[PDB]
Amino acid sequence: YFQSMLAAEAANRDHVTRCVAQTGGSPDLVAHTAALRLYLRVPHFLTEWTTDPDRRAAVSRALALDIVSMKLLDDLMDDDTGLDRVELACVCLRLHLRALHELESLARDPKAVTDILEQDAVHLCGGQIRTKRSRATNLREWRAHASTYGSTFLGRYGALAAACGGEGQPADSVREFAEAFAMTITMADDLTDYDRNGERDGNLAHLMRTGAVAGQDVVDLLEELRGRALAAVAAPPGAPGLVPVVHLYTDDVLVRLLPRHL
Amino acid sequence: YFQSMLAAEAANRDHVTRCVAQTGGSPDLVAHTAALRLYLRVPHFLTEWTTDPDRRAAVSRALALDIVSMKLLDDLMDDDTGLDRVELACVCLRLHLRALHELESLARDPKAVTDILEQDAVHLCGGQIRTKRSRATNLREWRAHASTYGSTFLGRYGALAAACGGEGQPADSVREFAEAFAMTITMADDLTDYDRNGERDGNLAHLMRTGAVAGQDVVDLLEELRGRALAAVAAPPGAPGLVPVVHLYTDDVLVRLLPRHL
Repeated sequence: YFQSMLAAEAANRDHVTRCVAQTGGSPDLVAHTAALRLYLRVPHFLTEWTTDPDRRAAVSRALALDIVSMKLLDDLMDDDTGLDRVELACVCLRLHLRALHELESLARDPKAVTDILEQDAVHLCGGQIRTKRSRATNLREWRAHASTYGSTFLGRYGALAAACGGEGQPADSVREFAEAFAMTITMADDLTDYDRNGERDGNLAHLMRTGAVAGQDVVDLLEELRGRALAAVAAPPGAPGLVPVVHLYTDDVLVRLLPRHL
Repeated sequence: YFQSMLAAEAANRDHVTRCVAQTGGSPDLVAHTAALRLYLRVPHFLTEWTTDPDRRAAVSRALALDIVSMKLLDDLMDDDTGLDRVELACVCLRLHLRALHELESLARDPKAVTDILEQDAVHLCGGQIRTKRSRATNLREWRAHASTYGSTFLGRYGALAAACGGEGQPADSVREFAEAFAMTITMADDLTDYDRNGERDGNLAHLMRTGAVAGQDVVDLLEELRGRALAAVAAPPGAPGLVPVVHLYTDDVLVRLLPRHL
């Protein structure tokens, strides 16, 4: 297995850069995206409940298209990227439309896509604006912040995976998994991002340094998330394949990232 | 009539700012959007072939949502706006999703929306990237540039208006009208933009100043576009209401803008 997830990570990486390029992506931008490993890979975990190998691989790639799309729109707003402003926007919009197209023809009911995508957009976009306006000060906040720009974000994709992915999928469980996993990745981020490229206002690693957030509680949260996740992959039929993955990621924060800010 | 188009411009301005705000738009951003008059108004012209007053008003507002959406994504890339980076992106994405939702429930066949939206995206996004990479040098170019980032852009919306707008619409004519009108607005732009906020590389007003573009030809192009437009509103059944509008806009470039760079 810890292979096939690289196999997908690879296919999707192709399909995406294929697009990025044929729309006018420059060497730098195709490079940039080709290197967005986690993004390219997550669509795999979300489609895990899909039995047909082809549909599964079709949705998997379709979702990567949109996840990278959003990722570029993000670089457009942080603007640190140093990448070209124009390319970013156009390629972003291009990938997005293609994803919409693809996801929509994979889904049993075409309406479902825009439904899922709209049905809580207000929360995710607002959630994201607030997150950066009133930067958080203690784990109770940071958490509620990350539970929108992170959980609700990937959560939607999971919801999509279930609808496009083919009849007989435990809709809620996929979503639940997505949300837990998403937040675990979020924290994983902030801890890499405090060191790797000095960031600090409302950043979980700082709130730990500043003694505003309890090491024991970060760990508690982490594990509570591993709980939520593992639980969902367990709901019937279930995704036994994702169990190693859950532990893999969560374990990684504990083992390699948490030690630094403790 | 030259009333009702302000009546719509008004309704749409509401619906849009209503959204901008309830998603966390700041005073400045709601202000900014509230002021995007032409954008807010164009959806009116495109829905002119729709007979039912309510559907017409529903599609009209739905299209405004996405036109402003793209407009914000544009400010995000030029980044001159001086507006907040984050808000822009989130609000942008928010409006966009809402538009997708709305347009999709108005359309007879839900697939049609993403179809229209995808079916040539490659051309529009690439077209737009190129446009700014190899900035044009003579009317023959500027034109072909503006015929993507401008004509194909609004063209799609017109295509949408026809599909969402309700059975019995001259699909092609709406689109044709849109494209002509779009390019007439484009030139209208570049000429305002050379003076108003000193812009100059690949800008039609400059290519005129630099004697690289013939005054007589700009005028010829202009009028050829009024031709293409008027022709389309004339195809059966036809939009007699748009005839005054066509002339109004095109006339305006001749009368007030062209005199400066001649």
